[PDB]
Amino acid sequence: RVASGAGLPTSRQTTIMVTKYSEKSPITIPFELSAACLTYLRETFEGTI
Amino acid sequence: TVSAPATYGNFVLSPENAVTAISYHSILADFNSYKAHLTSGQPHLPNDS
Repeated sequence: RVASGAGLPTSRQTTIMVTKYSEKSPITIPFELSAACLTYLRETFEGTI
Repeated sequence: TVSAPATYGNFVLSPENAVTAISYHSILADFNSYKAHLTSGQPHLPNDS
């Protein structure tokens, strides 16, 4: 604020309080695995080379 | 009383057989013996796979 001449009006604003709300925006992405991939990953046959 | 084999024999793919199975969809058993005879110039293998 600027202190002014006694005849000019003015205001008493020292502070004001303002609230901001968070804006939500989720993201997503898929990835896919085949049943054969899961079989060979999980069920490790002793088997061969 | 006759003498009989006590267990099943084991047939194993060599790593060259892995490469050629993946690439050419085919196997040549005893790949390395064919290889060594072919480079040495010798026409007869001692036995089969």
